[PDB]
Amino acid sequence: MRHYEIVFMVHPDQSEQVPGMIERYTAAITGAEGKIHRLEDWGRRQLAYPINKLHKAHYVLMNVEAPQEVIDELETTFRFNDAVIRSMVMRTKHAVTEASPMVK
Amino acid sequence: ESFAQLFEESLKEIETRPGSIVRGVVVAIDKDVVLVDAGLKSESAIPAEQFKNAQGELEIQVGDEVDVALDAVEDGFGETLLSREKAKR
Amino acid sequence: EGVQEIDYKDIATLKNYITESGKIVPSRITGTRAKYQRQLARAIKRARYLSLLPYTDRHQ
Amino acid sequence: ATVSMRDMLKAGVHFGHQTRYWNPKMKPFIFGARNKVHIINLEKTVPMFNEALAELNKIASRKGKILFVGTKRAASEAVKDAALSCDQFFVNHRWLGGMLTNWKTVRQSIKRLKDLETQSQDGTFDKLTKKEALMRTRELEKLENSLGGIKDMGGLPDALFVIDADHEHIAIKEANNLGIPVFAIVDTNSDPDGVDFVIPGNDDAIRAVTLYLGAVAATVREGRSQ
Amino acid sequence: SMQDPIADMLTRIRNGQAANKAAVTMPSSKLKVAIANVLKEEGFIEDFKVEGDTKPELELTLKYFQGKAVVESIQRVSRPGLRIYKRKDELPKVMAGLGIAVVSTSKGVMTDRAARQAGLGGEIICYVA
Amino acid sequence: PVIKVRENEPFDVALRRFKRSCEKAGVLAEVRRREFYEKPTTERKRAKASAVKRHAKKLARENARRTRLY
Amino acid sequence: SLSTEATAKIVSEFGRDANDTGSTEVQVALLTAQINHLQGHFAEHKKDHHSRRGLLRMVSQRRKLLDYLKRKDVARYTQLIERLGLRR
RNA sequence: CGGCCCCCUGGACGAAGACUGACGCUCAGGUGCGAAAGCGUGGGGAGCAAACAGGAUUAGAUACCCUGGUAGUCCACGCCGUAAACGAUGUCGACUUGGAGGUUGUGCCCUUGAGGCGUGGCUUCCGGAGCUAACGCGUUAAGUCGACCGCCUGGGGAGUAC
Ligand SMILES: [Mg+2]
Ligand SMILES: [Mg+2]
Ligand SMILES: [Mg+2]
Ligand SMILES: [Mg+2]
Ligand SMILES: [Mg+2]
Ligand SMILES: [Mg+2]
Ligand SMILES: [Mg+2]
Ligand SMILES: [Mg+2]
Ligand SMILES: [Mg+2]
Ligand SMILES: [Mg+2]
Ligand SMILES: [Mg+2]
Ligand SMILES: [Mg+2]
Ligand SMILES: [Mg+2]
Ligand SMILES: [Mg+2]
Ligand SMILES: [Mg+2]
Ligand SMILES: [Mg+2]
Ligand SMILES: [Mg+2]
Ligand SMILES: [Mg+2]
Ligand SMILES: [Mg+2]
Ligand SMILES: [Mg+2]
Repeated sequence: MRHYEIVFMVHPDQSEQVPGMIERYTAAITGAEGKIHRLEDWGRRQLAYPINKLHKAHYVLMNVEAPQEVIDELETTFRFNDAVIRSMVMRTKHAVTEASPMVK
Repeated sequence: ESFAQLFEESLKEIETRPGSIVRGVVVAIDKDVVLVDAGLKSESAIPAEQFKNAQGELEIQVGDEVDVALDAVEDGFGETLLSREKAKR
Repeated sequence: EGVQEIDYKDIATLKNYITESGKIVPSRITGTRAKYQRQLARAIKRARYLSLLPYTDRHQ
Repeated sequence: ATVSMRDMLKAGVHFGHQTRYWNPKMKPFIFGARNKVHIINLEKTVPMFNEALAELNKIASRKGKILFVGTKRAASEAVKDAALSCDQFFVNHRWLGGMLTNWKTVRQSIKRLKDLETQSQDGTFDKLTKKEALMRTRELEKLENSLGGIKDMGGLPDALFVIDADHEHIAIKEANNLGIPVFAIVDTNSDPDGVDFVIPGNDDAIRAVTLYLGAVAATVREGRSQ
Repeated sequence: SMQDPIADMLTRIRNGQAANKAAVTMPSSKLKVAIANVLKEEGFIEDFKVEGDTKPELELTLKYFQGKAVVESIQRVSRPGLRIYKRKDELPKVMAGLGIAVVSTSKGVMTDRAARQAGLGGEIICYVA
Repeated sequence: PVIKVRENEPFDVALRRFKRSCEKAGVLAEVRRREFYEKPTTERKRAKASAVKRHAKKLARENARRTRLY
Repeated sequence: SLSTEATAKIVSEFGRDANDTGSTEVQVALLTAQINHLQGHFAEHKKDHHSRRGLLRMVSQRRKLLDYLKRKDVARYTQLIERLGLRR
């Protein structure tokens, strides 16, 4: 199992659906026996540059231990859901089960 | 017949050769320059500029063991960087 | 601090290693070690991708 | 007459140069390296120095003309003092290229200098339009400064005691070409290959330089006295 | 690859002489030991010393006289690429008999003069002058 | 290269600051470089030449200046 | 490449003494497994020339080893090439 | 070979050990990889730009300069198989004074903080002996040697003809 690290930015108008989305992703990972080492809703945030002409995207961070097949499925979900503006899944060696610097 | 002992006693008599300061006797007095001995590889012809008083006449004559800053040894011909290290703190 | 790896989420440090215009500062000026410099550059690029840092000092 | 180790240590002969500037032909004459500054092996130095002194003494005894070559502005005063103390010849300012190899020419220069000095001083004529006195004086000073020590040497020297081999490399080379024994002080940066009687030691430090002069002077005096 | 150990040894000796090294060390072999012994006997080196049990190292102590190398020249003759064998009447005289030629004969490795006296030829290993 | 003219700041001073900022950014130099297509070989050559030039000059300066100049 | 457990298993199978990682047969087995694994990759990625270079190197080394086995001890060679199913 | 991310994957390097036990080096024929231009079939085509057109310059200007501009440059899969494909320096191994650096490992030491002393690997410059026609190379040799291969034998004709 590969330690991943997902960060996805959601359209601020879809901010009310965000807790549910986190729950869904977690549920799927668990279903596939995937551990979830940290999960931080960073909330609404001012973009350093406007993406698709809109500002203040809702950032979620999620460091996860899962298989790569399930990661692929998650990525597909991100790409097709018209709510999450950007995503980035990036492999890591060690699960960084520690609070993020902005929360810290 | 034995060198380690004498050399290491001369060493033990060094305050700090590497980094900060050692005392030393004047070798001569010059114009805007004072030559102070070091006991190291050479002698420190330090500039007397840092010893400039307000009234223009210098307060270092032949003899003083001034607090010359004896660092930066062996710059080719000798050693000289400063002489007001301890005289400023 | 002897950090193991510079973090792209750690913005303040990055903000110290990008100039006003958003360009990455040369290793000569910042004095960073080469290994760290490369790591830092990668982190900055990632942040820019995630709109945590800006690509350029332009309007917004 | 030999030199003691305590005296040598006090003088500061043991210190050498930085490790980046040493010459590996001087790599045998090194004990260790304290604070990126070479330490010369005084154990190998002292016997060698003694041998050199003995040879010098012997030459003096057979009335050898020693030449003390030293051009460092720190050691110029000292070398001159030593030479005059033991009535020997010296070169405290720039060694003229081909002083020994082109001796018949530096001889011509010497003759000219002698004539100028004699007229200037013993002549005491003074009248020369003023221009001649200023120009002549300048010329006389330059010649005296450059060749004043070797003016009385008459011919070539029978031995060459030399302060620092790297600084006074030209002199050593000249000596080698003519074939004259060399007694060189050789710091760690210097090259010892041309030197016949290598003396490991600190060419730079004044106390050390003075010590070298004094010992050599004493031995030459003893030899002459015989 | 290392393809000629004797050649390597000869090279080591030459380089040591050049660089004024007191002793030269290399992996010991039986042939090497014999060669070293011959050299010592003829007086081109001061001594040799084999040292170790599992993989022993031959250490030759080189010879100096007036600042210059005693072994003025030392050339391999027979080599893996081209073996040289001579008959007793064809045995070479190195430097007109002053230098020696190490020849491996039926009765062991010996100098050329000794081989000639005996009356037998062999592989001419090297010249030394 | 954003600049804002401060309250009761002279114009000339503001301009000077702007020029300085531009110089730090190095915008003009970049445009000049991108004016025509430099071949990769040429770019490599220029970089190599610069490296050689700098090293040689520095060596000459550090060394070379330990002699009687007059 | 090849996973650690797989390598361990191979060593255990063909190794005279389970810590005999260097034995010729074991070496051949390890190379063979790696080669077999990489076939799928190269079928997929025909232009991965650098990787195929590595594969070629592995094949050459294995061949050299096999030849050595043949010359040294024939029975072992025959048994090994029967176990692994290598052409000749 | 140059944005970032994921998936598959080859090599190099260090550390301690353990294992096999000469299994090695080189290699004619042979086999593979091989910039750019070029060729085939199918896509793509913003920018640049052989050919081409017009405008300048000039005695002329089938060029340099200017405005345009098609193959091509890009993608897929085949072919071609050459370059100043250069370090104008074959591969492998051993030995021989040094200095200042860069990069990436690694051991201990009080990490007095980015340090101190080692020990590797790759790499840039300077330089000694030696070598060289000289220029220069100089522990990454063009120094001292060993193994194997390729190549040269006056300039042109000619890397041309068959
Ligand atoms: Mg890899
Ligand atoms: Mg084994
Ligand atoms: Mg061929
Ligand atoms: Mg092409
Ligand atoms: Mg095409
Ligand atoms: Mg068609
Ligand atoms: Mg088409
Ligand atoms: Mg055009
Ligand atoms: Mg165009
Ligand atoms: Mg052609
Ligand atoms: Mg060709
Ligand atoms: Mg090329
Ligand atoms: Mg050529
Ligand atoms: Mg060629
Ligand atoms: Mg090969
Ligand atoms: Mg490499
Ligand atoms: Mg060089
Ligand atoms: Mg021909
Ligand atoms: Mg002919
Ligand atoms: Mg043809």
